[PDB]
Amino acid sequence: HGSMDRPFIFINSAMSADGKLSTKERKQVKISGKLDFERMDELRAHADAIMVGIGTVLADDPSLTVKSPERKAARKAAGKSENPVRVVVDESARTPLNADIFKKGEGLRIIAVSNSAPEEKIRMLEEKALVIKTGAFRVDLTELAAKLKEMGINSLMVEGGATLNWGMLSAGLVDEVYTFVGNLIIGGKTAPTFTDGEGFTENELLGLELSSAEKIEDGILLKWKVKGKKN
Amino acid sequence: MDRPFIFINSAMSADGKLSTKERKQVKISGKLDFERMDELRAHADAIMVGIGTVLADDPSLTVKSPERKAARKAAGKSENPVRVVVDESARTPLNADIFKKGEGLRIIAVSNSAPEEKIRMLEEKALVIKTGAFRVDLTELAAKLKEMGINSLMVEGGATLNWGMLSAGLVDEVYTFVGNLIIGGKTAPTFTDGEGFTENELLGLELSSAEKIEDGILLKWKVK
Repeated sequence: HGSMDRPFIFINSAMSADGKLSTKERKQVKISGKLDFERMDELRAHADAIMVGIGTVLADDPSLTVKSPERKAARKAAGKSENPVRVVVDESARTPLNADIFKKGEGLRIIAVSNSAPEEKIRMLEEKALVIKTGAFRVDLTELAAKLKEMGINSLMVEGGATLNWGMLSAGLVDEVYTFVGNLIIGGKTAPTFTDGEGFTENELLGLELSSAEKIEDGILLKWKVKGKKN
Repeated sequence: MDRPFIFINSAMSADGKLSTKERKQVKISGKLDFERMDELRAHADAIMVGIGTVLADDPSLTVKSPERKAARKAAGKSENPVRVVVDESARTPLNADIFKKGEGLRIIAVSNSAPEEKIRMLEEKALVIKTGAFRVDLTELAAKLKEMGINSLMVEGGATLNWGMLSAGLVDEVYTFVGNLIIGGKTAPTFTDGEGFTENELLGLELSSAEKIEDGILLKWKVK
């Protein structure tokens, strides 16, 4: 609520015991069971916005809607859209026009693109969404986060992918990290992990503090507070 | 045809990395996790590590505590459990710390393709077991270790070996100490690399326990 130039930002992901979001072929798998799904749906309902990378949209085509009719009703009754604002970090404006983000649910859609993105594709996405241009080739996530706060977003749920999570963590933007660790091994050197991208060197490691650990169904939910550069 | 009890033990970051994108070791475990690992090493008959770990970190794989060493010795064991390197092309360095430090049997498991001149050099310092064509045959290796008296085998990592052992169906349990940090990097080694399972071949686990230790948390998983 106070003296930031960005929303409160938290990452929520389900991952395998070896730290994967999906297989080497980037196919989505069952990690969460129902109770973790239920908790995720409650977090979505209390967030002002959900943010996802373009990679996740192309692979999984998620709607990013709140599922429970009652959570939707409650948000509406309190004067909010049924769904929080849905944000795609999409450098080259590749978000498909028939994506499920656009088919399902009421609410504001934002596509954050780079200044290099082809103008013809931006124009097409402007029919269905607000398009924010920032950064040259990589989307400037610090700038994007400023613009979201400025428009009223105070709670921003980052729903993955490996690249986005790296973007947000390496720019210093994340307050907290929630990992539901499921009861499986996925494997694979090229399988997306909870944090990919460039990676930190030994001197720029990001410190965390364990806030809680709670067994849920067949896995365990770990919650971490982000502290900043250890060095 | 038969095998030791096999368990993997590793420290990893919150995002599942063993080290950085440059394969440089970092502080994940604190002292109490170091202590627990040392106790596991002392009760194991053997420790196994991939060649990748030997080249990157050059670990000794010794038991550190003088008292755990003494207790093993008192019970008629070598001070250190048997040290095994899975090393398909016989690249284990001759001045590796596995060979400089401590008493005990060293085994280099190599493939039948490995250059004979290098095998002969390693045979001066260790028992060399040949199996498989290009990849080491881990099922066969595990049979030969059981046969020579090893009933408890600690797998101490490398993203590649861990994949080898898990994808061949050889692992009974998995111990992951999850440290309070983010390492990041698409090319940073994870707790399981290699080929990877497809959506239809995912390896199921059962959570056995979860215990906070210092600033992280130790997860233990039963395989399958």
